[PDB]
Amino acid sequence: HPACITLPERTCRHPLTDLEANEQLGRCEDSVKNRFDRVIPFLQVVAGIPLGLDHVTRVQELAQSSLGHTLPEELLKDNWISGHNLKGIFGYATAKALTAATEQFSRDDSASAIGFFLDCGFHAVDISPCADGRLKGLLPYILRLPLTAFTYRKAYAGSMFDIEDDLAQWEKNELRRYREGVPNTADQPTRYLKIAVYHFSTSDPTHSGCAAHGSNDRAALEAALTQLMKFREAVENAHCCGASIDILLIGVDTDTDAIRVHIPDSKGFLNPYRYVDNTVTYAQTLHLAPDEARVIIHEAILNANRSDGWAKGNGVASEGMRRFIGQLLINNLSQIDYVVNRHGGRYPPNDIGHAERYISVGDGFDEVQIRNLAYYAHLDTVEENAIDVDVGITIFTKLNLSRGLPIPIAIHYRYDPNVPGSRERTVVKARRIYNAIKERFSSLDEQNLLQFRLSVQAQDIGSPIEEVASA
Amino acid sequence: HPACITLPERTCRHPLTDLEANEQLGRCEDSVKNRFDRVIPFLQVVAGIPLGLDHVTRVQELAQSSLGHTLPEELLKDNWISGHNLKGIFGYATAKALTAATEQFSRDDSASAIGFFLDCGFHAVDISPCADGRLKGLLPYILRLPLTAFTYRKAYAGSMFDIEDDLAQWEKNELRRYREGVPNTADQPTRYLKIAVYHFSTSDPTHSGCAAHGSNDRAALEAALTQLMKFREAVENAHCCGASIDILLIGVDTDTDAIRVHIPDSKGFLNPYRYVDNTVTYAQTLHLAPDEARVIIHEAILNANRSDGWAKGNGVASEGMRRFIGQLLINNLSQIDYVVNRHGGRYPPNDIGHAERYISVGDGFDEVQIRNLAYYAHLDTVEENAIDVDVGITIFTKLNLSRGLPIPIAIHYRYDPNVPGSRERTVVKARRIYNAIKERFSSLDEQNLLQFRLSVQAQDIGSPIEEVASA
Ligand SMILES: [Zn+2]
Ligand SMILES: [Zn+2]
Ligand SMILES: [Zn+2]
Ligand SMILES: [Zn+2]
Repeated sequence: HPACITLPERTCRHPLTDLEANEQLGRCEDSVKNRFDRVIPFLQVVAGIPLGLDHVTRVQELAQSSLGHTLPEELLKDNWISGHNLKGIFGYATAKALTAATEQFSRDDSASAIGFFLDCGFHAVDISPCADGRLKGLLPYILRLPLTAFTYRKAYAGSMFDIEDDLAQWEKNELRRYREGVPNTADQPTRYLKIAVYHFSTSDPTHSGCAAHGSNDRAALEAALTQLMKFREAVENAHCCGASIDILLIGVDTDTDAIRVHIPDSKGFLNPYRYVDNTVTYAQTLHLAPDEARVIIHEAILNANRSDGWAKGNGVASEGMRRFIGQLLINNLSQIDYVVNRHGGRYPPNDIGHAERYISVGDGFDEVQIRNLAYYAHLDTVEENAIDVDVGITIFTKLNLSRGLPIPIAIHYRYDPNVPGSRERTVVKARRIYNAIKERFSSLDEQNLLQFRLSVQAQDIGSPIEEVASA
Repeated sequence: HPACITLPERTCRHPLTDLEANEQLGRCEDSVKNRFDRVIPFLQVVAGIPLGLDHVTRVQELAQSSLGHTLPEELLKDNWISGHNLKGIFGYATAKALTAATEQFSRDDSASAIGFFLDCGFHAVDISPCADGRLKGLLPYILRLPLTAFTYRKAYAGSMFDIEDDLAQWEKNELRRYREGVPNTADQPTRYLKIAVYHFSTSDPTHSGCAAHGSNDRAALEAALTQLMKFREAVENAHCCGASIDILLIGVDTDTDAIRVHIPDSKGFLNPYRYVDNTVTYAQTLHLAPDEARVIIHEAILNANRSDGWAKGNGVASEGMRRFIGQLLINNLSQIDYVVNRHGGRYPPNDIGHAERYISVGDGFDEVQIRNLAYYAHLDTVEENAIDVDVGITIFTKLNLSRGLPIPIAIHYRYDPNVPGSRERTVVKARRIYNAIKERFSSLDEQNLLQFRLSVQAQDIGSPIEEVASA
């Protein structure tokens, strides 16, 4: 094991691990995944019920006791040709599992978390990981970054984030600084921070890596880094008077959830060979007092910046950037422990690759950001992001269709309840996505192999999720 | 005739008509339309040439003498079964007519024009007419508004413009005022102006009106007015601290190109029954001296604000708004004369309804904004604007397909040459539109009945148009 040397015969507990958070995060992961996974054994039972004799009450009762809810009668009308509506019941029960999980974990830290970004020199934190379900837990698990109005997470196949869209967000955010002074006034020396996250598997590099880059780790890193550079060039060249941003590249080993963070130089440039590997930091501080362990991490970040040769930079990163990076590394130590303590090593064989329960498209769920729960593609149209959609369907062809299960798809968007007509335009959008995915995969749709749930939610964190009909 | 009382026995010449402009606009209209229309008689000749006997040089010589260009040899290989490549030749020659017309009319007034907007209290002028080809000449003909960096024209079926897109433009413009002070500094009391344009036919109201609104003039007006109000509500409620815009509604009689302008009140609200009709203004000032004619117009606008009852407003429009409106009315007088002088009354029967030569989608052409030349739909995706594309195809089914002619479609976008990667993102977009229209009308495409041309052009006015291959 690359972080916990003594495994399997002795388990590591890191002195910087937040134990209560790891408990809460574990309860959340098991409970949520259970809600989805228990649908499958339930369907097997339904499938064995004899056709031809009434079994409505029998099915409704089993649903109540197995899933904790009833089913609508019209899904319990067998069709004379194909029998039980297993596809329809799967889609319904899966939508209910999502409702229950988001209601249960719906959510002070708010202002303290933005205060921390501000102090590090950032007025926004915009993060783009790969769409792969094993980065779905990126914010609450891998990085332990609290949800705030200025923390974005927009996932794309291969981390290939939308440059024009990100430019538009930069513009909106900067205008708000000028007009309202939120989260700070425009005279303050802060920058918009864009983070890209690439991933790899250390136990199965050539098969379990980023498939968008052919499981070539070098190509995945370089694509993510090139996208960051291209976004910086857009902001700098599209706007006069020294417009700029900060960039950060993070790599994730999906086997252990450990990060490696690429350290910028004093000019904000990144290098593929200049980084702190948290697996080595974990091992180097495992036997230290908490305060000493923090000093080592602070020193490891600085040491990365004194590098010459291949890793040579123009000086050290700003103090705020180095503080920010130290906190990510510190948080991530808890996550390395999380996996170690739950699995006695790396994630088990059934959780090393893709094991997503649904595809999420749109703005994503704040409430259920859990590893391998969902493949998440941020998009406003299928037309502009067709590849991200095609990659999720490919993944779900192996996961679900290979075993006769439909692909469940959650379409979800945020709106502004203070803006007249915002809710309606968002609903119209949600319904365009639905029709556009149906038209793109029309034979899958004809077989009832695509099961959709549309929803909308006010932009404030903690707002109720509002389900909307497909028409 | 509603403006020139003495027709047909005597023709009016208004003392405020700009004769040199009318001549140049007429030369432009006849020359451009000729380039396109002469393709058809040419194809008839090609169609009558015997198959089986070499006629390559014969076709190349006829093309040179009729069209002023040659044809590629591969278009002149008849296919063994269906003979001459008439659909391919049509598409090619039509794309060359577009190239020739935009090169010929490619373009001091610049700064003077923005100075006039500013003086009237506007830092941007953003205009959304209906996609209908008979509004295509709106800017250089109907309103005589010069092309500037802050003059937008974005056409939609029924004038139903994109509110979110317009919000984003407002944000970008406003940021530029704060950061660069272009076209003015943010402390200046100016506003973003949004204009919506509805249209109707006085000689055939129930058939030749806006089809998006069932040729119901009241519905067309009300929809355009509601969209303006909804855009105003978006800017006001999406942003703190007194964010606001100005709005203006303009009706056009497509038979004569005369406008009716709805006068705002002192709070900026519009009323369907409070307007100055330029047809009545033309008749009332026809026999006056220029200066007296201008006083009548200034007085007509003020008199509309005197209105009680149905047309009651809270006060008079701002002095800058009234000056702006007066200039539009003054300019439009020239256009009323243009039609009268060319046609001896209203447009002739063949030019009363739809007579478009191509469909334009994307950002539109600055250089060929001529009535009934093109149906124009502003869009970044087909998905989001499917109805605008469908309406153009419906129109061209009658115009072109009914006579065995393909529908020519020009896909055109602007990019920023100072932004690294902007050109390539814009080309990728152009190619998405191409494939998305092909897939939406796949049987038309199978029959070679959709002929496309893609192009891209740096954002500065006067930049060369760069054609781009469909793949
Ligand atoms: Zn059954
Ligand atoms: Zn990936
Ligand atoms: Zn031939
Ligand atoms: Zn219309």
